[PDB]
Amino acid sequence: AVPFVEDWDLVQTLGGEVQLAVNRVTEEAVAVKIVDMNIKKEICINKMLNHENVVKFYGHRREGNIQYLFLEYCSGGELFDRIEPDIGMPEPDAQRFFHQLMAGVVYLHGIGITHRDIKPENLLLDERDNLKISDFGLATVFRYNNRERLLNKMCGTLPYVAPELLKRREFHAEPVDVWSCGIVLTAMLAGELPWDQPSDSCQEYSDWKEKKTYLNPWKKIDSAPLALLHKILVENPSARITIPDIKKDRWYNKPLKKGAKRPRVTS
Ligand SMILES: N#Cc1cnc(NC(=O)Nc2cc(-c3ccccc3)[nH]n2)cn1
Repeated sequence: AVPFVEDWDLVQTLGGEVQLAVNRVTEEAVAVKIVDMNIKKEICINKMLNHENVVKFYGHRREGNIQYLFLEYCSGGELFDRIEPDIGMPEPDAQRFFHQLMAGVVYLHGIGITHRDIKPENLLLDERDNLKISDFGLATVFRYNNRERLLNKMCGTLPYVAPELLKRREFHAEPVDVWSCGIVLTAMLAGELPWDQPSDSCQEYSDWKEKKTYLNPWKKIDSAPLALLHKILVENPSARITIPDIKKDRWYNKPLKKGAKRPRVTS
């Protein structure tokens, strides 16, 4: 209808490659994922998605052997850059980001999708610091026609992967995403990852199973969120807390965080 409304200028590299695109007419900002030929499954999964804590998918264009993915631009950047090394962030900010992460994950599991690579690099923030789950490149459908299929593929990032992925041939999808959410929560509250990987050979992982919480990173975390981490970072995935029970947790429901300060005057 309106000329040049389909034209986007690529103005900067955000993170294949991810570039910030600005509309020539409306000045609307979107993120364009350029993939030089996993991607067929990524587009298919992105077409199913519609939630306030999941990166929006606007559409895709194919120019020969190159795939263009038009995705939500999040001006707040990555959650990763809000974590101060060896410190973390204020507990009320981490609680709010954790609430929004749980809302995103509940939505994905509800439509039978597992992300499989939850980590602060894949959690983006909008202009109002709302968390958005990003990159469905490793995501897969674990429930179809109300039938659950057990996973067996090695996917993810070692410091965030659940121990069953390294020890068992097959495993349920949902406890794997719950575990990575617990590692994200640890990182937000301590500014450090507890272990290189969740194996008996890793001293830090053995110390946690022996409840040595007087050591780092656990010593930096208050007893209320630490009690929640004791229920998430459980080696047996069948005994691990589920998201309905995380929503009933005492720290999860603890009042800590004030709303965004809103302009006010006196007298
Ligand atoms: N896969 C994927 C993906 C990657 N990025 C997306 N959106 C986005 O806005 N990414 C982004 C934005 C920034 C950024 C960096 C510094 C300052 C402000 C924003 N980094 N990365 C959307 N989907």
